[PDB]
Amino acid sequence: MTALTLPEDIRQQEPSALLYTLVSAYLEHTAQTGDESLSCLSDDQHTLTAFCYLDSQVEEGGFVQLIASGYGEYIFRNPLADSLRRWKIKAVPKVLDKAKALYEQHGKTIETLADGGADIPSLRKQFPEFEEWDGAYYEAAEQDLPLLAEHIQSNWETFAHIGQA
Amino acid sequence: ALTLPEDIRQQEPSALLYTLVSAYLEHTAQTGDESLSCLSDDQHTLTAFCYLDSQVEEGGFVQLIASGYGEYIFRNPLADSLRRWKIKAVPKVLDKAKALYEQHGKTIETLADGGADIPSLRKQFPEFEEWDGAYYEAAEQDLPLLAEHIQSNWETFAHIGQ
Repeated sequence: MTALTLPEDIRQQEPSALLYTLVSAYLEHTAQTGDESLSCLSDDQHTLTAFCYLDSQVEEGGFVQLIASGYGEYIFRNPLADSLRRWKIKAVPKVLDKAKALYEQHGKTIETLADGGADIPSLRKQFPEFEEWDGAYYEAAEQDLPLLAEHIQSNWETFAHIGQA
Repeated sequence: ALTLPEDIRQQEPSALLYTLVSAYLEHTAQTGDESLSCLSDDQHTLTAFCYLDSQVEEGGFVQLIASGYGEYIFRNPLADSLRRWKIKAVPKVLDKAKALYEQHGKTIETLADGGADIPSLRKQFPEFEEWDGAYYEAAEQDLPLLAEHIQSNWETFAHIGQ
């Protein structure tokens, strides 16, 4: 009956779990409806979704995985960093601007090599310039995921439903 | 893993593709598998073709680009995988559209980021109109070819891990 399938105890979850549970419920819903464009999500829900993809990819395999897998023109766009800054979340945006610059220099090569069968862990050693930024991301993330959680808890109706804000 | 209608294999070619990919995505949403690690290369080919088709049908190549799909769709694995399956018309459109993305994509994306609406951008970049129309013609033939390949290999496509 609701669009979103959320556990009873969702509001008690820690910041990373809360983000992933919400984004996962958004994506479950959009898969079920065929809404590939994510048209049912608000701008704020798109900010969460993008931050979650950022997080998952960098934690799994660095900015190099993010790039090689094809996320670069989704993540390295102003709406994500501008929306986080509006919520007074600044550290991850700073890291994104730094990483974007490296993406402009090396992204085409990373992607080309990936297309030809270079494995991502190997590419992460070939492009060690991103390591600094991977690490900066991990540092900025514990703080900024808690800020994000505070923002979500302050605006619960916006985030925990479709079509209410 | 996958929730499919009982009569899935009686669907017409676009509905089949969309229903399969939706089931993949429902599964991965439920498990948190955002990297789509559970999908085979062949299921990744279906998923990418689906996203190509949805974005182009909704709003042209310009929408595909504006929304951020360019480094997912304009990559060799999609086109190469299709050509292994003897599906050639969509790959040819992809390669032509990729060259236009390399020319115009940065501008389309920047303008979108600044608030330009996607229908307006599609008028601002009419270079893509030829290729939107070439994709609609290529996909009419190639989505049937894809459906015949999926029906020839059903268990590959209708399950995880097989």
